[PDB]
Amino acid sequence: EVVEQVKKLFTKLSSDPTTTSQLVANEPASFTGSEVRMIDDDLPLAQF
Amino acid sequence: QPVKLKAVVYALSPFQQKIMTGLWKDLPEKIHHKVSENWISATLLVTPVVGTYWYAQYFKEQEKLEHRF
Repeated sequence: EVVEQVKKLFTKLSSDPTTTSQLVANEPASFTGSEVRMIDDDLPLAQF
Repeated sequence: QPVKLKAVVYALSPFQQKIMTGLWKDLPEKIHHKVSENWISATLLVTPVVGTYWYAQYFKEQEKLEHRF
């Protein structure tokens, strides 16, 4: 019954050829050793 | 007594940067800075030494020539 309603309602979808595996491949994610220190001596607790 | 500071500091890892090429980066501007700021200081250190030395050689030469028959 869930499959039948999905077939009935989800009809006007984009069907764009863009695929997620190609997106991550052309714009990969890499790690860079680095740090950001936001010094604020008015806060009672430090969080890192 | 501790200071109370508020600032944001971003730092990059030493293993992500070139270590040595910055020594010869914009070399001409470095020399320009060193001579521009310090030429008065170098003159106040070099002129008395060289001037007093030159006079002493000038004195000794003349005194050596007056005693010569």
